[PDB]
Amino acid sequence: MELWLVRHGETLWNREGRLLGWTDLPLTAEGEAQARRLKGALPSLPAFSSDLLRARRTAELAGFSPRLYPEMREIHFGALEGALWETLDPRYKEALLRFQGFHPPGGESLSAFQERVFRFLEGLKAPAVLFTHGGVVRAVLRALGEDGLVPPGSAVAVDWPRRVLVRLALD
Repeated sequence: MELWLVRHGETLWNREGRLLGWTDLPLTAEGEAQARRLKGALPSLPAFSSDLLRARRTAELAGFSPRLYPEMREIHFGALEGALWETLDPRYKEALLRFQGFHPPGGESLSAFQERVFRFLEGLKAPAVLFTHGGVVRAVLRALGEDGLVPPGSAVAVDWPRRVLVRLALD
C-alpha cells in the first residue's frame, strides 16, 4: 500500500536537541517555511495527521485538510519529555539508538509505540498522505530495514509493509 509519511516542520526543540514527544510545541518560522515548500510536492491523496499542533500545522500549510488521529503521535517520552539528548542516561541513549527496550517513567514503551503505529497503518485500506513525527517515520523505515532518520519537513513514500519507494527532501 503506497503511503507518504511526512515529518513535521522543525520546532525549537530540534535545534536545541531536546526529546519532543507529546509536548505540544509550535513550528518555528523555518518550520512553517518547510511546510509550505511541501505544497505541490505531495500527491493529492486522502490525508491523515497526528493531532499535535506541529503536525496539524504542517498538514495545513502543505495544503491538506487531514482527519486527526492521536495514534499518529510521536512516542510519549513521559518524564523524559523535554530532556536534553546530550545529558540523557546512557541506558536511554542506547535504547533509543538501537530502537529497543525503552520504557520511560510516566511514558510509553517503544514496543507499545510500535504496536500503536503499525496497528494504525494496518487500518489504512487505500493510499494516503500521513503527517506525522520523526519517531513514527523512523519506526516505519527501520521496520523496512533502512536508516529511519529524515530531515524535518521532509517526506518518504513506502509500499507498506514491503519497501521504501522514495525519500524527498527540499531546500
